[PDB]
Amino acid sequence: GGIAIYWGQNGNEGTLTQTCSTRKYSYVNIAFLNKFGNGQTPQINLAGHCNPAAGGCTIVSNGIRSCQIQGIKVMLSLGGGIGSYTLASQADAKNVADYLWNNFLGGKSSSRPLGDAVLDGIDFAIAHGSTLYWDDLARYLSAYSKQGKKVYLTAAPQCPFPDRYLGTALNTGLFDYVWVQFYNNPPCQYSSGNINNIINSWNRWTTSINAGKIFLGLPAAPEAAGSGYVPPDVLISRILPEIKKSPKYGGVMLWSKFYDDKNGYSSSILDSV
Ligand SMILES: CC(=O)N[C@@H]1[C@@H](O)[C@H](O[C@@H]2O[C@H](CO)[C@@H](O[C@@H]3O[C@H](CO)[C@@H](O[C@@H]4O[C@H](CO)[C@@H](O)[C@H](O)[C@H]4NC(C)=O)[C@H](O)[C@H]3NC(C)=O)[C@H](O)[C@H]2NC(C)=O)[C@@H](CO)O[C@H]1O
Repeated sequence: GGIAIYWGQNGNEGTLTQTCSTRKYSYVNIAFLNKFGNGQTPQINLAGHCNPAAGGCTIVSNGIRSCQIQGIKVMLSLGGGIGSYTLASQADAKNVADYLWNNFLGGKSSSRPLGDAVLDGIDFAIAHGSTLYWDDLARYLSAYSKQGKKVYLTAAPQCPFPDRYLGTALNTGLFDYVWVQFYNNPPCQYSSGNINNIINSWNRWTTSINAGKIFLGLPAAPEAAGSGYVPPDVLISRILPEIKKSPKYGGVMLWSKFYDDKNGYSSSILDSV
């Protein structure tokens, strides 16, 4: 399979162009659009990379196009660990979908946060807030694909199945790629010497929801998460040999680019994914 990487939450992790030119990632999720819904003005946060206000982040279009020409699919990640992002109603879902279309997809806007580049899709990283209307948002976004260009739909649900926020949305069967987060969740993550919980969790995710492919989400380094880190050798010799048996196996997802560099994770596991 391939590796999906999250980019954008640390200005020292390099440009999007450099990130994709490493030839180690097949998918890149731009994190994050952490503010929207309930009447709020949508706002993107790319840490120290750029300031979105006044088109300060429109330069990212160069990276987006550079990645795409390399066959890499780039999605705008909604949510994240921090943010007042939410959906107050089904109408709110429609408004946000149209916003995303005109500002990040095939629509039109005089203030597209990341430039004129057309992202490949939208990533759902909803970890808190509203538990409703996310399935509506998925449906509305998906409906836009009928205009000519496919709007990819991906999701980063917590490993505890089913996911409290993305369960209904994933039940629609509209998602192409689902990278489950097997960390920051003791019941379904790796523990020194024990891979039972993560494997048992993987079996539940691959034998339920209907999506294109399912990925194994992990922290790129011990510092990347509070818990759940899996040493490269363990992943390679114990975990990958098992999860890769599933026909739905898509590969591995990593948080994040910054921590991948400091730990050299993808460089160690790439070929085994
Ligand atoms: C898919 C998913 O849900 N992923 C989870 C991760 O989100 C989570 O990692 C933590 O994510 C939050 C954002 O959600 C991130 O917060 C960011 O922190 C940086 C560093 O302090 C801030 O960057 C600074 O921004 C200011 C302006 O706002 C700049 O002036 C300054 O230069 C920036 N500094 C740097 C170093 O660039 C961001 O502003 C802030 N983002 C937001 C939206 O507020 C945390 O840092 C992430 N923590 C880690 C360890 O990466 C992860 C945690 O394990 O869990 C995933 O599931």
